[PDB]
Amino acid sequence: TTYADFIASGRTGRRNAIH
Amino acid sequence: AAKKGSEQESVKEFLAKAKEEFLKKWESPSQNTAQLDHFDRIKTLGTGSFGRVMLVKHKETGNHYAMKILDKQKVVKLKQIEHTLNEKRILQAVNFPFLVKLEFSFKDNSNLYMVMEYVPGGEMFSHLRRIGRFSEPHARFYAAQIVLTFEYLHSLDLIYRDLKPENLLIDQQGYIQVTDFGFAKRVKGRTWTLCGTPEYLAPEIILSKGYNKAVDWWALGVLIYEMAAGYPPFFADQPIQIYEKIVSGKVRFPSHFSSDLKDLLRNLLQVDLTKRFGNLKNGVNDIKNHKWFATTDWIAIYQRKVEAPFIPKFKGPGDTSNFDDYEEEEIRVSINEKCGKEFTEF
Ligand SMILES: Nc1nccc2c(S(=O)(=O)N3CCCNCC3)cccc12
Repeated sequence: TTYADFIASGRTGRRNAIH
Repeated sequence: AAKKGSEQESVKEFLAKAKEEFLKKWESPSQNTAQLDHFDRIKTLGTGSFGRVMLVKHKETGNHYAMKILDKQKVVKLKQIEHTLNEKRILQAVNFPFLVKLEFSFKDNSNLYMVMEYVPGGEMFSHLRRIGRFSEPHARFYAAQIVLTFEYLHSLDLIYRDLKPENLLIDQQGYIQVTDFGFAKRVKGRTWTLCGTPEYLAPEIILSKGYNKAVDWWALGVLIYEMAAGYPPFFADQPIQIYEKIVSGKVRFPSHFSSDLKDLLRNLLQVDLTKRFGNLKNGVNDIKNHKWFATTDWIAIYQRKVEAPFIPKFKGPGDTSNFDDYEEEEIRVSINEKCGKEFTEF
């Protein structure tokens, strides 16, 4: 499921800005 | 969405007075309105690339505040001088129910300090990740507050440029307070700076075009999607893969998204600027009059008269239970002034 793919991803914590 | 009737004229009049008040403060900013030993430092509430946000207690009143601390030398190394001057000049000038209130600012030899109202309910991010996703009525309630906040900011020629659940705090009434104006900018033209957060970047930022306030409306689409799905519309472990998805022009929706929600998001997550809601002839009213918002009483939201989805738990004044724990670092103030000329106007 896309949910499950998200939860196993490295992007579920707080996301830093870029610049 | 095109109709200009009595309600639209009232909005116009409100925004005209709001701009007169903003410009007075924009042209004559407050400076040096407290000092560090006016506060007892309690606990770190969050961190960022320039320093930390700390819970503090103001000694003379006993009020609690959130104190953002920026190391001037780190700001310079990250080439964020002008952005940090923007942040403070804008935050001290704005006034809107869903924007955090800056109460004091000052600087010392080492650091910049912005002391804001403490918003005890924690980040939307925390609640959203824990519960998984919000119902459409609850996502709508939060989205309506962002729509009004962007209507206000954009009318002042401000672009916000970092919408995400991490930057939205939940207050004791269950309403939103936007924080982190680190990328906010007052601009009448287009602008060009590569900034924001990967999942929320509009295609035109990624592609190094000039861009305008339409990037905030794209980011609203990302936020509504993430609130209602539990995950953002474009994600991958490597940012370049996120960017490839953003610019592709493709988006997929969960099976449970209503037909109205998908229609709104197709119009916000529109790669073509000439088609993106918020950027058309009717401006924000294409969004405010969309079917997905038909139940939204925009004035009742502004007045905070709408029952919130939830009230954050509150154990007492100065409680931080709705925030994560962070490693504490001692605040060091050098005996030599650092970067004084760069930050003279702060
Ligand atoms: N007024 C405030 N009251 C509580 C918390 C506040 C925070 S914060 O630590 O929650 N913060 C830090 C990490 C970067 N993302 C924004 C969230 C930031 C700014 C103002 C706050």
